Amino acid sequence: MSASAQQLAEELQIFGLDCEEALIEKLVELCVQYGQNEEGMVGELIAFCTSTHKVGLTSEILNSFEHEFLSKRLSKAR
Repeated sequence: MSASAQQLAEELQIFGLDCEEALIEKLVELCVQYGQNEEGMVGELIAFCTSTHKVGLTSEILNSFEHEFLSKRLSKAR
């Protein structure tokens, strides 16, 4: 069951979040694993990209985003 990469990609184009399809699908995997809407996965990632100053994203940035924000607040682990 997917969160739909084509709906997530429409938000990345507003904020200038440069990703390939393999990095767009990485946030779809988080939306599906966490049971969470993509406006969180796109919106909270901007703060991380601002703090690193990076204009483009990597397989390392979207891997670290799980530990930088998502695992810190998870309700399923309580």
